[PDB]
Amino acid sequence: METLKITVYIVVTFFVLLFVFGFLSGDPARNPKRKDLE
Amino acid sequence: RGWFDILDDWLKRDRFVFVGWSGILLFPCAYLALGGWLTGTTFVTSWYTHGLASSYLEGCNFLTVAVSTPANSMGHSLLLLWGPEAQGDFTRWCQLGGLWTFIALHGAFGLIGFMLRQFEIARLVGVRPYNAIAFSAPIAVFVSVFLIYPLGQSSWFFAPSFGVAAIFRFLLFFQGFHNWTLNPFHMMGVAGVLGGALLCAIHGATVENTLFQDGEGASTFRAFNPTQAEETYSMVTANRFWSQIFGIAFSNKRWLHFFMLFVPVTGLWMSAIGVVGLALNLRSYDFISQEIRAAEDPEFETFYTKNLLLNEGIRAWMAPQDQPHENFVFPEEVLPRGNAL
Amino acid sequence: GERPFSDIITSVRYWVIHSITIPALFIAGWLFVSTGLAYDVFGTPRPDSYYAQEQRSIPLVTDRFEAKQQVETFLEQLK
Amino acid sequence: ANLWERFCNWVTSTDNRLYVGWFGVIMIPTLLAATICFVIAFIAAPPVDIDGIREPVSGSLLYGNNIITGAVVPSSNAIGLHFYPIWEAASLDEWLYNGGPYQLIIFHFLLGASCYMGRQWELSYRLGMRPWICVAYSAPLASAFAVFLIYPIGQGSFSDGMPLGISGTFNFMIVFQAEHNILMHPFHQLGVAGVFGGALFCAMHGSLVTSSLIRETTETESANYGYKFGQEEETYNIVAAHGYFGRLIFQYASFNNSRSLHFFLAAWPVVGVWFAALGISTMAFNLNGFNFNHSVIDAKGNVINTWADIINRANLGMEVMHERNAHNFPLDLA
Amino acid sequence: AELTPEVLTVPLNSEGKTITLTEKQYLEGKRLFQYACASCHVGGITKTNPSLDLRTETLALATPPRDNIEGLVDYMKNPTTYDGEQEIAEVHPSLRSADIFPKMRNLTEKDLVAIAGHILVEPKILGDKWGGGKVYY
Amino acid sequence: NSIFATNRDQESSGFAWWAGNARLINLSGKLLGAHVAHAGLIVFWAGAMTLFELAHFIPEKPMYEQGLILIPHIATLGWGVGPGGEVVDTFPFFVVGVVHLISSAVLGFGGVYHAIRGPETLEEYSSFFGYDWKDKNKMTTILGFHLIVLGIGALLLVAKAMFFGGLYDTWAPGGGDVRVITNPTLDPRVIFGYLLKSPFGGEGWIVSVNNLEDVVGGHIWIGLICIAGGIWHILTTPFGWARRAFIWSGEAYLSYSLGALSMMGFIATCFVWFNNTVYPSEFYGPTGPEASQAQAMTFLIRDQKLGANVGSAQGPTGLGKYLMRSPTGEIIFGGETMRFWDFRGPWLEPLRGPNGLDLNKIKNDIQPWQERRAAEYMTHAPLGSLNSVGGVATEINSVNFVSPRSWLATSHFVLAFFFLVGHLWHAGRARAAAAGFEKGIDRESEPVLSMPSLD
Ligand code: CLA
Ligand code: CLA
Ligand code: CLA
Ligand code: CLA
Ligand code: CLA
Ligand SMILES: CC(C)=CCC/C(C)=C/CC/C(C)=C/CC/C(C)=C/CC/C(C)=C/CC/C(C)=C/CC/C(C)=C/CC/C(C)=C/CC/C(C)=C/CC1=CC(=O)C(C)=C(C)C1=O
Ligand code: HEC
Ligand SMILES: CC1=C(/C=C/C(C)=C/C=C/C(C)=C/C=C/C=C(C)/C=C/C=C(C)/C=C/C2=C(C)CCCC2(C)C)C(C)(C)CCC1
Ligand SMILES: CC1=C(/C=C/C(C)=C/C=C/C(C)=C/C=C/C=C(C)/C=C/C=C(C)/C=C/C2=C(C)CCCC2(C)C)C(C)(C)CCC1
Ligand SMILES: CC1=C(/C=C/C(C)=C/C=C/C(C)=C/C=C/C=C(C)/C=C/C=C(C)/C=C/C2=C(C)CCCC2(C)C)C(C)(C)CCC1
Ligand code: OEX
Ligand SMILES: [Ca+2]
Ligand SMILES: [Cl-]
Repeated sequence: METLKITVYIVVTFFVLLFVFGFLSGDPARNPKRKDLE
Repeated sequence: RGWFDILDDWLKRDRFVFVGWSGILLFPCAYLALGGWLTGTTFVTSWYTHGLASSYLEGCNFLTVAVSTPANSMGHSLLLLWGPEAQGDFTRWCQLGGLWTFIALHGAFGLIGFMLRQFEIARLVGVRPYNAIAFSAPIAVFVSVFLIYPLGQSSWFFAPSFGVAAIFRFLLFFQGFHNWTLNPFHMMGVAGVLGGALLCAIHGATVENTLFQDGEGASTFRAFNPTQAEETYSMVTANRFWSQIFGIAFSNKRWLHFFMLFVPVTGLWMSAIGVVGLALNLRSYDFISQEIRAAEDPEFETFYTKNLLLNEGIRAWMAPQDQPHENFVFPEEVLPRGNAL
Repeated sequence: GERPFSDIITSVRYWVIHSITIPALFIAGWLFVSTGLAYDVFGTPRPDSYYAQEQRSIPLVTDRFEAKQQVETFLEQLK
Repeated sequence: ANLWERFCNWVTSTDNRLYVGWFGVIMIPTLLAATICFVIAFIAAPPVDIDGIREPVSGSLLYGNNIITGAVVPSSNAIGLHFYPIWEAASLDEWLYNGGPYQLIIFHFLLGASCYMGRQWELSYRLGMRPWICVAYSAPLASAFAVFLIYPIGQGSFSDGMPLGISGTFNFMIVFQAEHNILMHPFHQLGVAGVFGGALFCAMHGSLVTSSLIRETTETESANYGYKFGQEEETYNIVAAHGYFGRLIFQYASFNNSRSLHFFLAAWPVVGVWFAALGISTMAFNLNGFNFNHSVIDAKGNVINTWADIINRANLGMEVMHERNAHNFPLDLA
Repeated sequence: AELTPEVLTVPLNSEGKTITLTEKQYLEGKRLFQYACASCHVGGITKTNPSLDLRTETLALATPPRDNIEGLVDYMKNPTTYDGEQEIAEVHPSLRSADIFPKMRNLTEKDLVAIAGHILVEPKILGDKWGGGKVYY
Repeated sequence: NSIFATNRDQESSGFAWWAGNARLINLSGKLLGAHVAHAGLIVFWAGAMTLFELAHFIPEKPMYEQGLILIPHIATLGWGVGPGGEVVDTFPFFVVGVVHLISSAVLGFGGVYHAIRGPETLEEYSSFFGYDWKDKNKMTTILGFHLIVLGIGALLLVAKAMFFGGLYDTWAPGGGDVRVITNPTLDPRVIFGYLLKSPFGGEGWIVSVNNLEDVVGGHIWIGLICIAGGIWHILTTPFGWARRAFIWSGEAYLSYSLGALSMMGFIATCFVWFNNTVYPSEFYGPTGPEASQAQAMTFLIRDQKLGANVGSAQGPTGLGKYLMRSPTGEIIFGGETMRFWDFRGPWLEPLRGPNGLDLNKIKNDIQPWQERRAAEYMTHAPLGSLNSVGGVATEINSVNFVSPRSWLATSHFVLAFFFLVGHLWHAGRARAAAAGFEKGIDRESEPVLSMPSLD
């Protein structure tokens, strides 16, 4: 059970970092019109 | 240039309220149906037929007023004002429930008249009569619930009463006596109604959000003209959005709107068919295999057996006041109850 | 072909006419109740006419063709 | 050109057959977890002690259910609102007895469905669309939150969350009516107006457009073939439809602005379901439907029943029978 | 059916003398009962001890009898267990315990008479509904 | 002369009347008036509602029987109440109401002045009060001023608790009392440990705070974090990562705050529903969990007095009829209220031992005030109808009661939900307007037409 718990904690943290750093990576610019929004 | 053709001329004039030949039937019957409900909910009791107050005059509010069904002893009497029961006496007629058959029957012919109006206007304007075809579903619901269902039962008493809380009671009666939520025909109706609400919301939202920028104002409603040839929103951008969000999307505008007709109309028609069965108590009440196993195995329990217990409670606790002509006397000791409650 | 409502209900002639008829109907409906005439037209029990003084039976119609006479009987039993 | 920038371009690419996006990075794993667990549990999970009284209810097909009676059973009333992941159990067998799968399934589902709503915003931005389709979807989403999360929070236990099954849903509805008189609650009444009205307006719009299609086909072929995907011209005569609908009622009850019409179609059901979801979410805190029981009494003080008292009789039969072994004291306070 | 003086005539004491309340005294009692008692005694039962109700027959067999005005007024002043054996003002509202049950403070003797008359008139009107519980709703 | 002469129409602004307040986005002077007049409305309501509540207040009824939500807020702060939450002096309630009501005239005055008399824009009149939404330095500067006001407001609570009478402590020895807080909690491991606590049952995140020392010390930290953050934001300007991450416009700033307020309203909904420390049950009524535990206690008491051995009475299912074990072993009340064993309250904790409820304490030490308290709370459970008929849905008319906790939880869940809808609406619009396509797809440059086919 302790191995399962660590596995899920690591997997959940991985995906949340992707979500956060994805939206930090210049997301307003990722549109098909005005690509300069800072 | 006979009187018939002149009368036809006048009926079909373009006025604020189109009349048509259909109006001869529609307008009196619809007016009398609505007027009877308003008269009855305002002034008329249900004391001699149901043991209930049902009017503003007695102290009811909008949620509890009703025109209630006649007494069980009336059978399926037409209950004409000049009939053998009321014998011309307007006051007795009201006390015996004659306003129920009055609203039911004038409402039915009013509904026929509205559909004929749809055909009549479609024929003059030159459009296909699908609006009227779609309207067969409301009529099927009304005819099966308010007419066919009581005709199969002992009397009009068990039809729905025309009231807000009275219809709520009808819902709960159908759960407890008929186990109507288990009926596959009701389930198909639920899917049609909810799928229609879904379609209505998704199509309206898709159009409003794939609009073309045909104006400069921040209010996009002004950038549309009824006689423009171009579509006001992008079907191509709508198809790519839904194909990528959901996996599939509409690509044919005509199929999309035919499907918006098809889904709720078919659902209401399916529910009408189940209610015809219930007119005969031809219920989807049980699963026989579940009952055989539960009878023999007191540890077998499912959400199915759990719901039967609640129906059994509904029946025993509501029947005496709900069916007063039966004179049910259920001593406390026979009432089914769980622990403590 | 018909005249717009917005001109009718902003016109003086409309308000002259309807400042009379509207209160006359509202007052007449008021007296329909307060004179008690509503109870006798429709047959609705007044608060003291649901039950005789000591009974708790409901006066329920139990016969199709004698229903008129049954209701009259029950009204008589209000002494 | 570096690895992270190529990944960001793939994630947000408008060329993938199914759009992923940053919401999809959360959505895809959680919906997969919820889906696989649900399918396995619906087929093979052993009975669950829903109400905490060592009286397990059978929900799965292998343990004697059909499609209609089967469910994933909510977790035990002994667990309440406690968080019960697999690793908090001494064993899978313990976890199954107490309804663990239900919690794993709904939590992953609610997460995944919230991201589904974000994903609808996100792709609409990548495509140059206007943004508010996700707003329409917030109405069913908030409804799922109400029956799976908010109502348990207000009642103190996930054992009073809606079961994941057909007949379980009916049990939820019946018990809800007994304990809150939801039928007499104006927010459920607005919800009925939304879904009834949405189905009406759905058929109405479908039948009008369909009945004003412009003749582009012979009678031996589907009229659908008279429309080509992407064509610039409108495929039906809206002025003809307005001329019909106006004469059907009166002229000024009929839209002729297509943008007002479709906004009305979006608005009516979305607003009604918002109130349906708010009915469930506020009845979670026991502000219940109207109570007119014994509201009408006569000159002596006899109770004169109305239709509201008949409803109350039915409610009582549900109240006394539900969870028949779970109450020790006279009031079912939660 | 009307609320008549016969209806409003209730036992004054155990000896058998009777008092006749006024229509307004009954309605005042109903209001004070709601204000002070209904939270536990709605409809004639007792939510914190359902074995004891406020039926006239139950009150008749209390010790001392409580099926008359003076017995009820005394109960509201100095409540006892059903067998007379124990005083319970510390857990039941009374003038004697109006310091811990503050809603009793503003009550006067004539208020108690109103509450008592309501408790004795209501089963004459409602029958088994009074003290009957949910079975009779 | 002309109806369209002013800039207050669609023709001039692009916005229809039903979005009329969007015409103010770039009129900083009128926009200031809109805000200040609205602040007057808030202050007006707080004042007039208190006087209504006081005018309708009968002090020997419990507050929660009288439909009060503001007087309980004032009483909680230590004004007007003594031991056990008895009302000893209604005059502080009167003062709060009056002072709010008078001040609302000041705010309405300035609001109406700035809205319909003063400069319509502020940027020519003053470089200080004027602003451009795209000016990130000015925006963080105004944000910094307001952080400072908020920290001062947090510290006013600390000052009332530590130096101006104290707070009402439902947990205070002897049935609860007003108490001065002399040792507020300052250890960050306690204060920020609340933040990292699970929100599920038995833990409850920050809704679990159960003593005034943690409350007071929590606002000492919040006040300092706020004054330090306001200073940071006056003296700095957003970094590049922040600049590249956000949409910088007036509608976007609004949407961020809508999301913030939505979350806070959901948190308040649970606070009032679960917490009985900063929402004392004396004032607000028992919580749902509380009323349910109190029924079990009520009947354990009744039946033990009749001679039942409550510790060994086996219930119909095999679980203890009065007492059972929680999943981790604690002795707890039996029945459906097994779900509510996380409940804690001053009237129940004396019977609690290391293993949970103590059978010896249950047999010997139950005082009459506990019996009284459990009976009162069980009969005032947070259940009632919309027309204020108290009790379960099947109850008859008689008792006119809906718990304040239900009124406060439902209202604030409804508001929190619509404010999340508002967040999604304005957030989506701010993004589409910044990128340039909030009015529709440009027909000549439709992006989808330049994309490869999916299949
Ligand atoms: C115009 C549309 C319309 C329609 C379709 C109806 C229909 C109905 N009404 Mg309603 N009603 C209407 C208008 C209408 N009404 C109006 C305007 C009023 C206000 C006065 C009413 C007031 C009213 C009351 C008070 C009642 C009804 C009732 C009814 C029901 C029974 C009718 C009946 O049995 O008559 C039968 C009569 C006919 C069919 C007449 C046709 C006879 C033809 C013309 C003879 C043909 C003979 C042939 C040409 C030549 C033979 C000659 C020979 C000697 C050689 C039926 C549902 C009853 C009801 O609802 O009970 C519940 C009832 O009590 N109606
Ligand atoms: C809190 C609610 C609130 C507030 C504070 C405002 C404020 C404002 N609105 Mg908005 N608005 C609102 C709700 C509100 N609105 C609602 C509900 C709608 C939909 C109906 C609108 C639709 C709308 C439109 C279409 C427009 C505005 C405009 C405005 C601005 C100019 C108004 C003006 O010049 O009128 C002048 C009005 C008068 C001269 C009549 C009397 C007005 C005074 C203020 C009444 C105050 C009475 C009060 C008792 C006095 C107290 C005095 C006391 C302190 C001594 C102003 C800042 C306008 C704008 O944006 O300008 C660019 C504009 O075009 N609003
Ligand atoms: C935080 C908000 C809040 C809360 C929790 C309460 C709670 C309470 N109030 Mg107070 N009050 C409030 C705000 C609030 N009020 C406001 C804004 C006013 C000024 C009108 C008042 C003026 C007031 C008076 C004069 C009285 C109360 C009273 C009460 C008590 C009885 C309530 C009742 O019976 O309502 C009945 C319930 C309703 C009327 C609800 C109707 C449904 C609403 C309107 C739907 C709202 C929908 C949503 C907001 C809009 C969505 C639009 C959509 C298109 C997006 C209860 C404790 C009474 C009391 O007991 O005093 C001691 C009393 O006499 N209140
Ligand atoms: C908080 C919102 C706010 C803001 C940003 C402004 C800003 C402005 N006002 Mg407005 N105004 C406001 C509220 C506000 N006012 C209120 C509440 C009233 C009613 C009293 C007015 C009535 C008013 C008039 C009649 C005039 C202005 C004017 C001005 C301009 C010059 C003011 C100045 O330099 O004073 C200098 C600074 C001071 C005098 C400092 C005073 C500090 C006060 C007295 C106490 C502060 C303590 C604390 C922060 C207050 C807490 C209150 C809160 C708890 C409710 C400036 C744009 C002038 C203008 O329009 O120029 C053309 C002008 O003639 N205001
Ligand atoms: C209303 C209050 C408020 C607002 C609107 C802002 C707004 C801003 N701050 Mg400021 N700040 C504030 C108060 C505020 N601050 C206070 C009180 C302090 C003192 C501590 C600071 C100290 C501060 C610093 C040191 C910095 C900022 C910065 C900024 C800018 C970047 C924001 C950002 O990226 O957040 C988004 C948050 C993140 C990207 C971090 C990850 C957040 C995680 C994932 C969320 C987890 C929360 C969880 C779900 C729920 C809470 C419980 C949890 C604690 C367990 C933005 C303009 C940055 C800046 O540009 O300064 C000029 C910056 O460097 N602020
Ligand atoms: C392991 C095991 C066994 C698991 C089993 C678990 C289990 C419980 C299974 C349940 C079984 C189950 C499915 C039961 C349901 C049975 C049921 C009640 C069936 C009803 C069947 C029936 C005949 C009903 C009659 C009424 C009827 C026809 C209903 C149809 C409902 C329906 C399909 C509605 C459509 C809803 C829907 C999602 C539409 C999407 C349309 C769409 C892509 C729009 C997008 C879009 C919009 C635009 O606006 C534009 C412009 C474009 C371009 C565009 O694209
Ligand atoms: C809950 C906090 C109560 C309140 C409020 C009122 N009563 Fe009560 N009542 C309660 C209990 C638990 C009991 C039984 C106590 C015992 O151990 O015997 C009672 C009993 C009575 C009786 C006796 C009934 C009988 O059949 O003997 C009477 C007459 C009575 N109570 C009257 C009464 C009045 C008038 C109240 C409002 C002023 C009132 N009670 C409030 C619980 C509670
Ligand atoms: C029966 C009968 C008859 C008939 C009668 C009639 C025809 C009647 C009518 C009647 C009517 C015709 C009535 C009416 C009424 C109405 C009313 C009573 C109304 C009310 C309303 C209201 C109250 C409103 C409200 C509202 C809403 C709804 C929404 C909006 C807002 C408001 C709030 C305004 C005859 C003789 C033939 C024969 C015998 C029998
Ligand atoms: C802008 C605008 C608007 C709004 C406005 C507003 C919002 C305003 C506000 C205002 C306000 C906010 C006001 C206030 C006022 C107040 C006052 C005026 C007060 C007074 C007081 C008094 C007088 C008192 C008295 C007393 C005392 C002292 C004691 C006790 C008793 C008594 C009560 C008697 C609108 C929307 C309309 C529209 C247009 C625009
Ligand atoms: C007073 C008090 C206290 C304390 C408190 C505290 C200390 C608090 C704090 C709090 C806090 C400390 C909070 C925080 C929060 C945070 C947040 C809320 C965040 C958010 C974030 C966001 C929203 C982001 C987003 C994003 C992403 C993720 C990506 C990129 C893009 C963006 C940016 C959008 C206590 C309880 C002890 C007790 C009572 C009293
Ligand atoms: O668990 Mn499901 O259901 Ca809501 O009340 Mn209580 O708990 Mn149970 O009883 Mn009724
Ligand atoms: Ca202009
Ligand atoms: Cl229980």
